[PDB]
Amino acid sequence: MREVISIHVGQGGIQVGNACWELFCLEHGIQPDGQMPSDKTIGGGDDAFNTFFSETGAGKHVPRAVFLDLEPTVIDEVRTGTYRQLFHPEQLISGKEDAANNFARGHYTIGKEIVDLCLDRIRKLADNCTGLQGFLVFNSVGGGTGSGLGSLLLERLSVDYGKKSKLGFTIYPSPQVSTAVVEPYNSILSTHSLLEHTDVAVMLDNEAIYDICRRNLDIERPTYTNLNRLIAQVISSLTASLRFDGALNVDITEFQTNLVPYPRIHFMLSSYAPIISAEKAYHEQLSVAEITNSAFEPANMMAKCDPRHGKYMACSMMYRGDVVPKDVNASIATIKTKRTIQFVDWCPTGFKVGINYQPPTVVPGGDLAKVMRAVCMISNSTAIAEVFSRLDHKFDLMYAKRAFVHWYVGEGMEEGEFSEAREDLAALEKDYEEVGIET
Amino acid sequence: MKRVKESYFREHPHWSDINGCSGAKEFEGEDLAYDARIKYQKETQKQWIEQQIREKKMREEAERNEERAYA
Amino acid sequence: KGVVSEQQFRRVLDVSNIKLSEQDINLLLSEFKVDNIPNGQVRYSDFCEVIDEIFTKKAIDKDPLATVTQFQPETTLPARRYYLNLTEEEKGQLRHLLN
Amino acid sequence: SKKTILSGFMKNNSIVGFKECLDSQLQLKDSKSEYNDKFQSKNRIHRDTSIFHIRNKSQII
Amino acid sequence: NSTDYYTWEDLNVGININLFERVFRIVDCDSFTKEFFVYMGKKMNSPERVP
Amino acid sequence: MREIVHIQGGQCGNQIGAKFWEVISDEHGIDPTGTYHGDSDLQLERINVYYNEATGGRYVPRAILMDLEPGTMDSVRAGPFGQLFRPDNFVFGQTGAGNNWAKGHYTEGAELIDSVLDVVRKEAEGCDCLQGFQITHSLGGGTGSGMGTLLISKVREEYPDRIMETFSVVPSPKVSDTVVEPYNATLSVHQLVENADECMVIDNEALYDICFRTLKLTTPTYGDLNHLVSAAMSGVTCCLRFPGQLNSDLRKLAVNLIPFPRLHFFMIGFAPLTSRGSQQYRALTVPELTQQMFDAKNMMCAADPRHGRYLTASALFRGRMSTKEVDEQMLNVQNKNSSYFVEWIPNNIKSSICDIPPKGLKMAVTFVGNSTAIQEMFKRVAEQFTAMFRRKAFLHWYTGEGMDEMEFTEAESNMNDLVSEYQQYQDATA
Ligand SMILES: Nc1nc2c(ncn2[C@@H]2O[C@H](COP(=O)(O)OP(=O)(O)OP(=O)(O)O)[C@@H](O)[C@H]2O)c(=O)[nH]1
Ligand SMILES: Nc1nc2c(ncn2[C@@H]2O[C@H](COP(=O)(O)OP(=O)(O)OP(=O)(O)O)[C@@H](O)[C@H]2O)c(=O)[nH]1
Ligand SMILES: Nc1nc2c(ncn2[C@@H]2O[C@H](COP(=O)(O)OP(=O)(O)O)[C@@H](O)[C@H]2O)c(=O)[nH]1
Ligand SMILES: [Mg+2]
Ligand SMILES: [Mg+2]
Repeated sequence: MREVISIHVGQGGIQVGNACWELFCLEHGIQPDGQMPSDKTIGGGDDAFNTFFSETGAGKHVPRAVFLDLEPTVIDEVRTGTYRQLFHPEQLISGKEDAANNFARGHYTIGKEIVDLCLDRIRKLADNCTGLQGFLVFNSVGGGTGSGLGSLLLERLSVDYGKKSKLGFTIYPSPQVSTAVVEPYNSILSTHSLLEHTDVAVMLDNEAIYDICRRNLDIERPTYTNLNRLIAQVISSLTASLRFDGALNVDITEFQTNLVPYPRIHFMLSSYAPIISAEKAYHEQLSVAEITNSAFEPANMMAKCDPRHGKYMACSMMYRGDVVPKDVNASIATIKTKRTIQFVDWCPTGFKVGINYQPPTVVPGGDLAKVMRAVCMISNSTAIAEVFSRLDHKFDLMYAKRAFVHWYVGEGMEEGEFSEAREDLAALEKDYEEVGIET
Repeated sequence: MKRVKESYFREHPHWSDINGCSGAKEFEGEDLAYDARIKYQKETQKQWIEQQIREKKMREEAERNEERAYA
Repeated sequence: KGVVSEQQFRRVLDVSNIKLSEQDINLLLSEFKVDNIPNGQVRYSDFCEVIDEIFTKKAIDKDPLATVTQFQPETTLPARRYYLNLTEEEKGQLRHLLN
Repeated sequence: SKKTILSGFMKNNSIVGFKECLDSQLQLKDSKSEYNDKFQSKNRIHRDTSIFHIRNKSQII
Repeated sequence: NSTDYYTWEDLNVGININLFERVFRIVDCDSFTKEFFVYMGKKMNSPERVP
Repeated sequence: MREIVHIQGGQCGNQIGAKFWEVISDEHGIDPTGTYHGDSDLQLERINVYYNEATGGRYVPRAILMDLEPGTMDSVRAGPFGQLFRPDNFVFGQTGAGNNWAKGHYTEGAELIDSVLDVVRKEAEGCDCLQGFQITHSLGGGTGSGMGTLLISKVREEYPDRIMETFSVVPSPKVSDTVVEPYNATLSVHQLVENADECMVIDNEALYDICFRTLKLTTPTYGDLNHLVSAAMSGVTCCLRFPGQLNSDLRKLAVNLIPFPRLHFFMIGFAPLTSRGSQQYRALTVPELTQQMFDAKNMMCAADPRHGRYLTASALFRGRMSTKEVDEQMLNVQNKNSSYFVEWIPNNIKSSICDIPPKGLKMAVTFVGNSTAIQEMFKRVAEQFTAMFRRKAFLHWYTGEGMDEMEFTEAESNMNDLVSEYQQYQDATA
């Protein structure tokens, strides 16, 4: 009687969303065609497929997702590949004309011809489930379609459904390496809409993972196919407690209750460990005490933000594997002793500990090698003031002469909209500093 | 390190072995196994003599096969 | 405990509307009454189970192979136990008149 | 095959130090409570007058 | 409340397993079960339909 | 009634006890697993002294095992009778001292006293009427003697009235086995005289001395040397557990072997001990036992008893024997050797009898006598210590762990004073 609806919007969401299903598809013995083999069943417990799947009565199952994108090329690939049989035919709603990175294009002019259909599909899936806990929304900020569509859909959802929880796994632009040239413009606008309409949104900047890949896996030739997979494991970690047995579980509703001190400050960055290739994964014990060390190592943080420049508000750091509770006690204590991790004055203890037993699975053809214990951390720290710091500064340079502005004013949006985003981002800058001042 | 042996040859006696020994009459130190042990050991030593010499020449002949072939 | 007074045993039979003969009443006591010269402490544990064996075969678990009795008009049929079967010596004359 | 078999479903759901206490301390009859040892022993009009004092140092307990 | 544990060589079709004093009658074998037994080398018993 | 506990520390102390509990165990018939199978009723009348009771009837020696290195106590268990010791009593650290007295008395030994002393205070308190403590330790190892002596000092401050026994093994100078021995012995010996009530000296050189030439065993091993000491140590408390003609507990022996407070160093031995090849020529009669118990070679201390004069001596015969032939034979040895015996204390020998002989033997005796010959041992240890100290060689170890050089001088003086004062009587005349 627990479920979650997955929404993928934009190519960044779709490609990563594509990745998140192979991990989910394997984790319950469902082949690409969707039919469970009558032989070689590995299923522990029952209803496990219910958290993300719905039964068709006899045989196969269906995924609980709705893919949105105006560019047919990205969507058309899936319907001709090896997972064609999986998705429901009339939920891959897509258009004809590309957004063209004009944030207004996907939010005032071109988007309005598809948003109506998208919500209606959402109505159908809402009734099928019973007590929906929340939605998972994936999108890449650096694109108008992801930024434009994301804001429109979220605002409609916040009024259509109400108090239900929603999570956004975005991908923000990097400090120095960025593919597009207009990414700073759509970043400021997006956070304006997503600050007032989402519960928990994490940071997944591309540049950091490139460092994440190099140090451990020892691979100098990474591509987005490897990149997305790593996000798949973290996706699995955050939901390990909703479809498996455990000793001390966590519900999705127990995230807006331990990780957001105030309504405004709800940006958190993750970190994963261990990620050790098959060539070296079997020469160390991987103790619970040592693994958590890699969790807080500054370099392995999910995003390119050094935690050492700020405070640590609260870390609801999760476990999966062969962890005994007594060992976890020794791991939490050791972290507090170290002087390089310093917390806030008004949060004596900032850990919400979780445990699940089903060990991580191995996706064939990938890079990850099998392990016993894995800990995924969703940590909120004052260091996040930096990421917004640089983004605001970049916006200032380009709008002084207001270059690139005239490609937007022709999309029907008023001129004053651009300046308004600065109030939201700038005002957010003054709030973090106020949270950290010792009293 | 630990001490799990009284000497290099005899393990500590079976618990049923020490029936007397309450008074200093039974000691297991009088040996009377000394003569027997030496006789068996000396023969075994010769065995490693022969075994190692055979390997050594086998190495030499193969080594000398290296030179003869060079010719 | 597992034992009730012998007289209280008579109480249930009279109240239960099930009628029994005096010599039969002796039969139950000889088989169930606690082995003692005086009276008192008649244990119903053995009696209750066996008599109730015709309802549902209590304690069926722990023996999957066994299957409970179905019981039918043929269950009260054994109530016909009687010395009238002597006619079975030769029922032919009974057959002749009947046909 | 000494400590590699570790599994989360085995470590957590297997009590360690709280299983039945080893034997030689279970030697007690739950049915025998006090007021039953002597008062309910039986009693007898004639007692067995025999007494004995074994010629060995009585064990101290 | 014991200290002896099962080894897969104990389960089999047609025999009684003890599980919390409740008696189980494992009757049918899935398709994938048979091969592993034949691979390891312990005999397998003939099936019968469940009454 | 008047039982005694055991506190054995250090390796050499550990091994010695490793068999001692095996020795007495076979005496009372205690099986290795803790169940009783003894034959005579008397084998259980006075078991309370060394053994304690537990539910289920199994018997546990009330000993304390202590060391700073895992090897000593992780091994003694694997041998016969290794399971009798209670698991709780074991107390062991994680580092080891490495023969450095400093490591054993200030840094590691002292830090570990809190746990060890706690067990002793719990075990001793359980007694009805305690008699005292007996300590076995070796003086050649820093970690052993280091915290070994510190335990003695702490005990005396809270149990002033219970006797205190200690059997120290000091290194003879002929067979050398440790290089830092002089520092350990001289400083350690200083603590024992001030605190310990009684200590019987034992020297390895004698053990070999006894082994080759009287037991004629072809190849001795460390086990054999342990055996003789254990048997002798059982004799000192022999009659405390059994009835006899003249019962004599430990306090009784003290009252007849310590003329003055500061001369409390004895030397002991055992007899008879006949060779496997000689037991058919010797005759077992009381006269034979007396002569051998005084023969110089038999004494466990390398110092020949004949180089000085006796001050006190005690003999605890075993088995049934005519008290005539104990007194007369004992009087025999004190009139034909008037030169070796002090004069101002007449009839300077004690006598005792126990009614239960060692299993498999008929007559035996154990000796305890304070002789001026022990003056020799202190001189040899003292001579080496001064030689090594004039150059401060090997002194950097101890001076770097909070210990100053003044303490060494104080240790030398008191030890130096003992040798001279200890001989103020062997020249003294009435
Ligand atoms: N992590 C990850 N990010 C990607 C991937 N592909 C593109 N991105 C991010 O997406 C940003 C640009 O947007 P796109 O992914 O091209 O697509 P979009 O944002 O939805 O906009 P449109 O392409 O017009 O639909 C880049 O800055 C990248 O950071 C990917 O495969 N993995
Ligand atoms: N005639 C005789 N004298 C004995 C006997 N036992 C001991 N003695 C005398 O006791 C003396 C030895 O010391 P004891 O008087 O016995 O000392 P004790 O009897 O133990 O007295 P306490 O030590 O105070 O308990 C010897 O000189 C004997 O004269 C005995 O059995 N017969
Ligand atoms: N009686 C006896 N003494 C021994 C034996 N083995 C070693 N020793 C003595 O123990 C001394 C070494 O003591 P050590 O192990 O260093 O004590 P520690 O400092 O507490 O570790 C040596 O001088 C030996 O004389 C043995 O088997 N029997
Ligand atoms: Mg596009
Ligand atoms: Mg007396």
